[PDB]
Amino acid sequence: AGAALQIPFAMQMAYRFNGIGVTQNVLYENQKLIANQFNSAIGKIQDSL
Amino acid sequence: KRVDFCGKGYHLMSFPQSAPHGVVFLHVTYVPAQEKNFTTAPAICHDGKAHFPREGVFVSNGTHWFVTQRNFYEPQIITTDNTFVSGNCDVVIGIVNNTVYDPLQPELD
Ligand SMILES: *[C@@H]1O[C@H](CO)[C@@H](O[C@@H]2O[C@H](CO)[C@@H](O)[C@H](O)[C@H]2NC(C)=O)[C@H](O)[C@H]1NC(C)=O
Ligand SMILES: *[C@@H]1O[C@H](CO)[C@@H](O[C@@H]2O[C@H](CO)[C@@H](O)[C@H](O)[C@H]2NC(C)=O)[C@H](O)[C@H]1NC(C)=O
Ligand SMILES: *[C@@H]1O[C@H](CO)[C@@H](O[C@@H]2O[C@H](CO)[C@@H](O)[C@H](O)[C@H]2NC(C)=O)[C@H](O)[C@H]1NC(C)=O
Repeated sequence: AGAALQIPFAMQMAYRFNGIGVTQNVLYENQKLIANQFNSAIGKIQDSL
Repeated sequence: KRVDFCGKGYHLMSFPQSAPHGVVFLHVTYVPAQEKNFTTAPAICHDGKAHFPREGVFVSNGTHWFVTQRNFYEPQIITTDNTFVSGNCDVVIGIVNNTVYDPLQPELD
């Protein structure tokens, strides 16, 4: 929607969680669990493919 | 609300016009420009507790900390009405020390 603007990644997942009704307080308290779950899921999808 | 359905950028309205064998839409779109640089922080620690912004984002030109909306620049002093508290800050990554001003104490005197 114009010119690209730099933004840290964590403060993008915060906005995306805020979008779907889950308040952003959740993300900053459980960041490591989310990272581990995402990495495990991507490994699983690579293995399945 | 679906992006890029009507125009390149945020959408405001459309006007229809006739044509020989078709229709012509004039979309009105809103596009920002003249950007800047800033240093951010996800939360503010005060008195051992954490403070997060209600709707906005924390910025700081280098000396003072403000909260501004995402799509435009209009800094405001960090008060206790546009921020909310959630627990104590020892696990968040990116906390920065500061003071959060409140109006009740000055209005009390
Ligand atoms: C960051 O912004 C703040 C808010 O304006 C600046 O603090 C004031 O700046 C004005 C001029 O911009 C001065 O006249 C005031 O004396 C400053 N202090 C106060 C309490 O109002 C601050 O100088 C800015 N910092 C930088 C590096 O630009
Ligand atoms: C932003 O990134 C920098 C480096 O890319 C981080 O600086 C590191 O901080 C840790 C402490 O947690 C040190 O052990 C490292 O040695 C630092 N690296 C360098 C190159 O100085 C910085 O902490 C990051 N900021 C946040 C909020 O995560
Ligand atoms: C923010 O303030 C806290 C509270 O004073 C600082 O944490 C202390 O830092 C000193 C210096 O390293 C330690 O000796 C203390 O043990 C720390 N804890 C306490 C309870 O005093 C902290 O360093 C400050 N800065 C940041 C970036 O958090």
